Amino acid sequence: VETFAFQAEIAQLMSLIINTFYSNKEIFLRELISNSSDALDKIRYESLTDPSKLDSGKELHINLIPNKQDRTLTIVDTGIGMTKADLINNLGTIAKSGTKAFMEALQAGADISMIGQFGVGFYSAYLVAEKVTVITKHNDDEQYAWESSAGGSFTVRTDTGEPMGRGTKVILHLKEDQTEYLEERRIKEIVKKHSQFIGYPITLFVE
Ligand SMILES: CCc1cc(-c2[nH]nc(C)c2-c2ccccc2F)c(O)cc1O
Repeated sequence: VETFAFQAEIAQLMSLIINTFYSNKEIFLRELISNSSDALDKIRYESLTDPSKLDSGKELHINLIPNKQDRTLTIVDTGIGMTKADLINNLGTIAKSGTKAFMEALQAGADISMIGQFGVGFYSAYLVAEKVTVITKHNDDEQYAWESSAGGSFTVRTDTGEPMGRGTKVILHLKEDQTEYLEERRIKEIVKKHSQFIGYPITLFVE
């Protein structure tokens, strides 16, 4: 288990997301599905010239998995996945420069729903989650588990859990008052509203 400190600007983005009074929290799902879509686009582009890039899984899809007993919402995709270097380097984002632009936008009038325009939409997960576990598998690396309850640190470990072939799994350990995002009709509503032009099947698992 390795423990790393976020870069100051990233810990400042995370505490802004957690602390600001802002009711439109549902946008986290749009932000996580949009990332899944971008990673699936990346593996699909690679497969156009190299069919073997799909040996670790031919099906390109997004699964939404609520679990009321564990109080988790899991978003699974069969995208390009991330390397350890990608996980440590802010989950494949240019987060330092993205946070800086997002902060200027907010001061000038923008709102938290615009986070994805600054390439840092992943961190919108902390609107509804107290802890986020990122499980990922890239063709060029091993399966890793990134985890953080914010508070300025995150951990990285080799995942000894269930292998995923390729892709990314975001486990959201929801806040106590945010369990509406485990209800079928609520997730369905959010998908129809914000993710209607995703070019991959979005399957909402039932319990
Ligand atoms: C943890 C954030 C997250 C990352 C990925 C991901 N997997 N593989 C890559 C390239 C990416 C990626 C996508 C957008 C921006 C940056 C990224 F690194 C994903 O599929 C879903 C996600 O919820």
